[PDB]
Amino acid sequence: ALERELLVATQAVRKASLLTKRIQSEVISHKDSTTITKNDNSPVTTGDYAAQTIIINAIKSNFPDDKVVGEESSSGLSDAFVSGILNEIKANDEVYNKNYKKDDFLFTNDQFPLKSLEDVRQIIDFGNYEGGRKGRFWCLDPIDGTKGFLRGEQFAVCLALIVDGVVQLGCIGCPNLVLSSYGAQDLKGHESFGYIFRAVRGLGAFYSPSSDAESWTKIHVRHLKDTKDMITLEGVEKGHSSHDEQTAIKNKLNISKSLHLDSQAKYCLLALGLADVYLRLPIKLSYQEKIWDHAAGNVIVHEAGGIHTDAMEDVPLDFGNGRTLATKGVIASSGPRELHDLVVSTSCDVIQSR
Ligand SMILES: Nc1ncnc2c1ncn2[C@@H]1O[C@H](COP(=O)(O)O)[C@@H](OP(=O)(O)O)[C@H]1O
Ligand SMILES: [Ca+2]
Ligand SMILES: [Mg+2]
Repeated sequence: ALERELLVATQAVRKASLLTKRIQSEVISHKDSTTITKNDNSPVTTGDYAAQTIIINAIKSNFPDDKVVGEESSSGLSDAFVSGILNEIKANDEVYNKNYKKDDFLFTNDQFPLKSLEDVRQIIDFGNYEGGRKGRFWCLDPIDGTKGFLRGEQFAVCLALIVDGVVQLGCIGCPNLVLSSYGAQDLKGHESFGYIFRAVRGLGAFYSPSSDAESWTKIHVRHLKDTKDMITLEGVEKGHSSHDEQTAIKNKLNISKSLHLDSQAKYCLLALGLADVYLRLPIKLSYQEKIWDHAAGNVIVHEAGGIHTDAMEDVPLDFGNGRTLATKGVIASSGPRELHDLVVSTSCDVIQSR
């Protein structure tokens, strides 16, 4: 099961990973024309939109009826802005097809040719599904960690398939990820556009350099015995999680090592066995996490042998509630259960002591 879906997800993420790697420096340099502010003041760039367009167009060319929950919308974009999205797509195609073309795989077809400004708008807006409890849908964050992208640091291209509220398939491109930065080994070909991580429920978790994406290496969480030796994974942006409460947890558990980076690349490092505990405590309890921020990681961490819950109740995440998660915060770990429950119960106690 899901063999065709896995191929499509992988190639879609692969092409978008090249585009976003290549753009990163020009967006930052031209970040007066390439960057828009959304209704919540968060940034969105030509890259986010271009990645969403490539990925949804590939999904639709292969699965015409499929539903997609994608973060971005084309509403209000000018023709000038949309022509820039199209240009970046076609510029990337010219590099990608010389070098990385996959035989017998289509990114576009007769019904979804991706030729005009109007095609771009239509494809972006196929991401307007609201999710829910029954049936099959794709879940897409075209650039997870846009603030990291803009900082020239880490970001991820994230695609998942949800069926009956459960994540069945996940694929995360980490285009700027260099494992030696974390003291670990890099694989042949990693330098051009990073790594892809993927998993299908029941079938294990794997990775490959993005430029390869043909030879897959199986991954698994590690198992350290004492928390004193462990490493946390946390975000960089102080407004996205409660860093001081995370520090309280670390101190209580005698953890003295942490890696800060943007995006679901954090789940990939956990699944690879390079750290032990992902912490994302909520600053404001009114916030509802978006499914696209966690869905691909959920199945990858599970298939790598880890555990994924909220930050307070210690319950599984429920991906059948619409666009958002109803629980508060997120914690993932290598397990075992006893370790995971120690962490989440500490998190609960810290939050309740406010
Ligand atoms: N107040 C908040 N609490 C939790 N997450 C937030 C937040 N405000 C924005 N975010 C989200 O944080 C997601 C993952 O964060 P991080 O990279 O820090 O781990 C982001 O990727 P986007 O670039 O898609 O927004 C973003 O949706
Ligand atoms: Ca995003
Ligand atoms: Mg995000």
